[PDB]
Amino acid sequence: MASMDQREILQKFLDEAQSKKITKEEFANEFLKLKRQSTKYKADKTYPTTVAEKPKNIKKNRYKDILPYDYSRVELSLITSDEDSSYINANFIKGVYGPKAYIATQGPLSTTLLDFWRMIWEYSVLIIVMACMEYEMGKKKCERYWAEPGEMQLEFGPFSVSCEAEKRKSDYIIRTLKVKFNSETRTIYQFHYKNWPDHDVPSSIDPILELIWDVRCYQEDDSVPICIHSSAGCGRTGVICAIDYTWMLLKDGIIPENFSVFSLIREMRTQRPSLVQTQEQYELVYNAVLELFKRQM
Amino acid sequence: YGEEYDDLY
Repeated sequence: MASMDQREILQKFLDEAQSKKITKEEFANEFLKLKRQSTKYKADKTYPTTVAEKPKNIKKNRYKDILPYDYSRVELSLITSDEDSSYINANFIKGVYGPKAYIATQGPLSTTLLDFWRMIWEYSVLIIVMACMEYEMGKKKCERYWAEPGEMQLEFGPFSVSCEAEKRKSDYIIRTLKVKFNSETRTIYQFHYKNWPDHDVPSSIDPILELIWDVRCYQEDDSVPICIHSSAGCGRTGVICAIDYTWMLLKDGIIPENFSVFSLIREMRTQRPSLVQTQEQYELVYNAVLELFKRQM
Repeated sequence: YGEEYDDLY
């Protein structure tokens, strides 16, 4: 009944932050609860992945253990090939004000480059954020779906992608793409993040903040979904949403008196599986959110 | 390709 002001709520958060950064295995135990909730959701078959488990879709899933929930999967309606199904390993992640703020998805496969672009198109996606390298752990983790300077135009079904510009920056690149489809030409902005903040090194978290701030300089609102992907579309994909989300609350003076990263992630994992893969990412989210709050003083 | 994103990677 007696509401407290934003700042004060940040101070409550900051005050705690101190002891928590100490509380033994606090983060470990915290994250261990996330896995638990998932295990219970899978035991009760609460969130079906039937569509993604159909035979014809197996070739469209990069990892067998990462399957999009049915009720929150991005359905592909745009038909261009007598062989275009509706499936795609991706989910809608709700935003601070409503559904479809994000499209957490995997790195497209050679066999899903078409479906990828259908999606981006059908939902007028303006921003695409790639949070990974094409090559990691000695192997390929994402297929080429964008176009690079002086490289003409790659073709996926009826889509034409050419790279008009490519503003390289500190830790990421901004490819200004032009996609053609049935006489229509749209501009998509891809934010390729090759590096990843250093778990315990507070200084290394700044680059990731720069990205979202940059990303948000291109699309302040939530009119259209923001596509965010990694190899699997769970871990790093999940770190970006949460921080952007939290940041969105902070940018509008609406951080719930009882805000917590654990709860924000808990809720996100109900929309997309394995969102925020490990303890390290969990902690990164927490540390990054903390840095933001400190910056509000 | 399908090979556990969790199983290490």
